[PDB]
Amino acid sequence: PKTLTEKLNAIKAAGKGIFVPYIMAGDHEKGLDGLAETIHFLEDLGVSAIEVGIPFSDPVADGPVIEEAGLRSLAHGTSTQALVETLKTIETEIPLVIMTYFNPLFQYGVENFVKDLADTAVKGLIIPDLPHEHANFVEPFLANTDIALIPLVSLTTGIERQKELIEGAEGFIYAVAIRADLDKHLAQLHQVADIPVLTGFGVSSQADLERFNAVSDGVIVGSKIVKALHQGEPIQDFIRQAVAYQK
Amino acid sequence: MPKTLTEKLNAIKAAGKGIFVPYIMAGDHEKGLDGLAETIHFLEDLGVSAIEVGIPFSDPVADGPVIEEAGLRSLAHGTSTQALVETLKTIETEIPLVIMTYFNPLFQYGVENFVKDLADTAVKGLIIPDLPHEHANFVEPFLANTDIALIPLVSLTTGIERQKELIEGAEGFIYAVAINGNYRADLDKHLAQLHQVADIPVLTGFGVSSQADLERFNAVSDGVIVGSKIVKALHQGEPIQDFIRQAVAYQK
Amino acid sequence: QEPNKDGFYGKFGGRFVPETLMTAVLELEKAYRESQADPSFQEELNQLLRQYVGRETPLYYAKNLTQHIGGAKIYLKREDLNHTGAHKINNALGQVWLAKRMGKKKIIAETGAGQHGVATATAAALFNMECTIYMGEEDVKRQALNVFRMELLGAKVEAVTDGSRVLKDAVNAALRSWVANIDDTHYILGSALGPHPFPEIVRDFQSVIGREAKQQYRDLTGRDLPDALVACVGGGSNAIGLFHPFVEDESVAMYGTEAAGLGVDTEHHAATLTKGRPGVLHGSLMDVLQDAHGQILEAFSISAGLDYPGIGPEHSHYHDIKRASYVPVTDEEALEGFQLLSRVEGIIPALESSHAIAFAVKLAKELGPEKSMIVCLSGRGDKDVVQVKDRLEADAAKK
Amino acid sequence: QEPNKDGFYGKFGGRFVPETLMTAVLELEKAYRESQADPSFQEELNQLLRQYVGRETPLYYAKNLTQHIGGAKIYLKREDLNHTGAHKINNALGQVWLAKRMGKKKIIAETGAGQHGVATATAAALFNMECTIYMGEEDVKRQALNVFRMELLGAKVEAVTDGSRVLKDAVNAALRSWVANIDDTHYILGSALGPHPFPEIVRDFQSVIGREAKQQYRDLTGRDLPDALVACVGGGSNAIGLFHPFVEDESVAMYGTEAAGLGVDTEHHAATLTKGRPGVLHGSLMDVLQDAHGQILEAFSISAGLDYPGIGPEHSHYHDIKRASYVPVTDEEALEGFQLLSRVEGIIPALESSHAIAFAVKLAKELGPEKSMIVCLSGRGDKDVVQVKDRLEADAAKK
Repeated sequence: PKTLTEKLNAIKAAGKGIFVPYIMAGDHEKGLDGLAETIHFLEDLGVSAIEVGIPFSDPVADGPVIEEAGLRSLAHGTSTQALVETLKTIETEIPLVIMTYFNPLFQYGVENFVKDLADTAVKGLIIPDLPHEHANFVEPFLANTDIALIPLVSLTTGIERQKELIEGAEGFIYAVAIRADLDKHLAQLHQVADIPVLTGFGVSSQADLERFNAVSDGVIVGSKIVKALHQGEPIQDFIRQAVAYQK
Repeated sequence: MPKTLTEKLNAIKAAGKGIFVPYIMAGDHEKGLDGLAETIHFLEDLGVSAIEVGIPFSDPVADGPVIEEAGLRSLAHGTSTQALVETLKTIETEIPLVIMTYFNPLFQYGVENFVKDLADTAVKGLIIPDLPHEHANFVEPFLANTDIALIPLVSLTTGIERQKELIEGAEGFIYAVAINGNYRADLDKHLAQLHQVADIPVLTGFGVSSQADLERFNAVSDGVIVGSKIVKALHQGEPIQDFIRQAVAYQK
Repeated sequence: QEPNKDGFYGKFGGRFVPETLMTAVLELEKAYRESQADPSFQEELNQLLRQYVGRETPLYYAKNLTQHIGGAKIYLKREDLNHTGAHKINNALGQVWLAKRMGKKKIIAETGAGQHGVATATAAALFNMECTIYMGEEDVKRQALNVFRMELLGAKVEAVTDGSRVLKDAVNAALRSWVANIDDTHYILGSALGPHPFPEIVRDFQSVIGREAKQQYRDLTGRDLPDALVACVGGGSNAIGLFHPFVEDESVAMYGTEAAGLGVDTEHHAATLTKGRPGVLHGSLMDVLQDAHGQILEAFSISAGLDYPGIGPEHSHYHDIKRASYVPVTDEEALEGFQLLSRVEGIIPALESSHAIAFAVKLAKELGPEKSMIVCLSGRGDKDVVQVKDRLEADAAKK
Repeated sequence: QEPNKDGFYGKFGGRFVPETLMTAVLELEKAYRESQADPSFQEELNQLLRQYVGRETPLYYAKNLTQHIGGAKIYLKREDLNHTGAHKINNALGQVWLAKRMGKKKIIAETGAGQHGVATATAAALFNMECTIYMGEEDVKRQALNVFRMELLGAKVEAVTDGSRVLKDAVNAALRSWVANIDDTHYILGSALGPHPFPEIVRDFQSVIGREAKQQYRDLTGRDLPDALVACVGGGSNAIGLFHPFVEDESVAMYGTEAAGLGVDTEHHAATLTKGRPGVLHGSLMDVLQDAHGQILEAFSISAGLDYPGIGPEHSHYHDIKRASYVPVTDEEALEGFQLLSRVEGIIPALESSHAIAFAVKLAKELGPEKSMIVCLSGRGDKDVVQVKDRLEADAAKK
């Protein structure tokens, strides 16, 4: 029973919709020094968790807004080692879900990555290019730790394939898609899911967040929030209404 | 039985004089073939032995660059074998004329038509550079019982057996040609050897640009053919008249 | 096995792709096993390679080159004589014919220089199938002739405008297209570098090179085996196709020539196994040029066909178990090999293969007149004449 | 005999050359017979054609093209798969080998576009022979890339400043150099033109096209003979190489496709047998475009390799005795065939061969799906992509 699983199961039991913003580490004027400012900004808005990305030179599952933020972060010198050092000074009550492609993690060392984040707010881990068939590269290192390996499931795949990836999963489930045909796939997944399921689509308005709350357990927002913080646009009111949404 | 050209050139040789044959391109003139009479009488009054008269062809293979350009100049006027025949029928001269043509214009006109239409003209010889000995049956039968001699061309570097095969029964004169042009001493020896086995005058068609070149070749043959120097001079408006006088007057 | 069920050649390989892509790869491996069990699949593919591509390509004893170097006998496996002028067509043909068996109708791929784009468009035209080649916009504006070539062959050239508009963006554009249309589209991977089962599939379609060369060497010389095999490596397709049929013959040495650019100790090179360490890129665990923080470095080479940061995982396995040696060849050495073969043998080689010629000259002198080697002449160098001409004219002006 | 003692094919041919050139062609005929009486000469040439050029070229059933036309089955003799990418290498390699047997050490030739210059330079580098290619200076200025190719192969390109500085002047420069250096230099005529024995020598060395197709068609289809043969015709080397092995098979029809340029009745064409008549040119009595007074007319074609005013004497003989038909094919018709074969079969043909492809679709509709034809695909079209791309782009903005 890990922290991220229980923290999100409480948001679902309280009638609220899970809201997980997706930021990119180092994407700031001050670089990684502004990460504490960014996480504490989103904490006052009451977000369920915070997805923090590690910039990679060859991303494969990122949109054009996120990839543009990763390159903006690489200029300041953001690295896995530099983020782990910054997270040791981050104090927050929001659970952090570190997103990274496997190679920056593979070079740093999976075990070193876990041991050096034990006393931090890192509670979940997303590795888009690490399939279930290579979980042995990471899962053995997450035993007896408070870090949950987030599984990603494609809604258009067979239900036996989905139940195979959800078996024993902790934290939450990330729903991805290659518009009304998805609702049947995502509701069937919520039926056989024991932990919350989250939708990581391109929600741009309040109607998109509500369209998936009838079938999932929450949404993940990245492009809209990353682009708003970069261009200096209003986002603070959009996050308030999303948290306070009642189901 | 004997061709006129053989006897006329033997007379020059008999008088201790070198045979001098200018080479001009018919139609290479300000007014085309209409200037052929003027050019011939200009050379006749200088006392030349014979006149080689060329028929321009679009793809020559045996002419030097000066003669190649003269052929291009002449074709612009529209010079054809047919029109030259018409011009030659109006040309009165005591000098024997030797037609130079590549085989195709002659072949298109018809060799028999060419020979018969030139029966009562000053045409006494015929040079076809690209009609070798192996294809002489295209022309030789039609030249029988006429006054037009088929001029054979001989390469000096070939064997004396091959050269004698080309000379067999030739009339008019033998046209000695050489590839390109020490080396010049071997030419004079090969040229003098052809002069022995030959029974008609042997003329040199090499580089003749001065009186020294002319007198060098007369020591081993019977005369020279001058083309490029006369063609270039007549077209460029350069002096050539005195060069021909000294050439004609050369006492062997 | 090699590879095992997880797609690993010793320590390297794998299927490190997102779950959205795993279904396409699992379907691919399933159907590929079906093609290996059906004898008609090889009988048909063998005849088309014979009739259409021109196989078997001869193993040419380079007599002049051998006497000029004065050492080992040099035999050239003449992949330059293939239709399209390179070895890529072997793999594009097999994979499109595999897609025909799978009931697919559309063929897609990406390319940078344009060689794999041309080969894929050629194979698609042969089987009367739709083809779209994804190409970065910066590559499209610089390869107008290969883009026109691909259009001549009936293929659509999709100019990728998103991202930095390079080969890196074209791979993403092509892979997203493959999953979205997995019911009708197949994706052709260009080299032996990628997620399982692609390195295995590419090796087997390219094994006609080494399979023909083994028998042709015996027919031509009466001897049993060559002493060494030389081939250039980009992703590793033409080299592993030469190496693999000889893998169980211990007496046969193997050499793969890496692009060393301006110098291995400089910042502009592509020597993966010389200056790289194991990483995870393009869905595979391989040796790759990277900094200390895992960021993939950019590779440079006079031959654009060799500037790939990684290398096929089976080569990383060959390199780890000492089965094959991997030696770097600078641009200058390849530029001389390009001119050496053109003048000595009258064969204008590809700039890629010129790296193999350059090393074979060194190796032939070292082995001595009593030995023999087979060099893979992976392609012809008509595509490189313009570049070499400008390079030679620029080098003469500066010096 | 064909040719007879004096080199005539029926009424056509011979050696209408000056006496200064007669010595060279007599020596060449003597040396040629001695090479035919020697079995070791043809054996060494066969092995080199096999291992270096890649013979035999396949006879590929153009299944897609056949289904597209809905007419006769089309089989393509894949001469485009030769080393150098065209048929010309068959003649040049055979003539360099003959030059080595004669004890010569220098090889010379002329070229216009550059095709024969590259083939000759390739065959000279194979045999380690000094090579000099004569080009008109105006052609050197327009073919800087082919000049670099020939120099890459070790040949010296001598620009001819004399006269108009075109191909007509390079021919004379090369012939004058041949006579001057006869004791150690052999001149390689590129086509089935010229004085005896050149048309006979070029025919025999190119007869590997038809002899292979005849045996390949039987082993492939199980039938005895194809119903028709089609080849493009410049001077006639590749056509006569395909026709001659079938000349005694009366049921096999023969078609040579002439370059009609802008139109047979226009001022810009190269339809020798459609608009010409017999004359004497280049040392041979042959059909040739000429005016009423015997002056040779200029030939025009979109393909530089077919703009010759004349045609081989053996083709004029075939046309005289009605053994072969000769059909004009226009510039635009050849462009359609170039684009058609590219997308339907994946083979980019030369502009020369595109004339045969274009007439192939015409003849295919006429014969119906119950008949078969062999088309000689003389070359690949990489050398023509630049010209075709400009032509289609210029016409796009203009229409």
